[PDB]
Amino acid sequence: GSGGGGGMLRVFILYAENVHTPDTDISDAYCSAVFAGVKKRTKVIKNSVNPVWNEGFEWDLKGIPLDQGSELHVVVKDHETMGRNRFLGEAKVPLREVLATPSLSASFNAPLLDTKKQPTGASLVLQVSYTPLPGAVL
Repeated sequence: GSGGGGGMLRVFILYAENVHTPDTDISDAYCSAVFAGVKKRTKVIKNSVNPVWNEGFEWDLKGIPLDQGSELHVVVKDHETMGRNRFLGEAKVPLREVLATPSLSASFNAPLLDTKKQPTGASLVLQVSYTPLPGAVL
């Protein structure tokens, strides 16, 4: 919905896979995440002492209220604001869970399986946390 807001969205991918197919060239699966249409990433201009290509993605819920029907999309496709359509198992995080818990923070496991590459030990762990700026009970 829409109305009041004021929040800081925090997402930590902790380093995913299936980002690039070639070793020299690249692939269209760049480490980037998108909440409601805003796909952003980190510049990581400093030395790569970090194995994480994602670093983490933050959004502001200043004018956009963190909803029950809002979804987090990571790498899968260019971007997706509204799901609704039953996905097979793509990395589409249900933000409702963060609001459901008084912790306002949750972890999820969403690895990039080609199709039938279901997790058998390796899984991507993305965390979602909704930090209210004014401390509103949305």
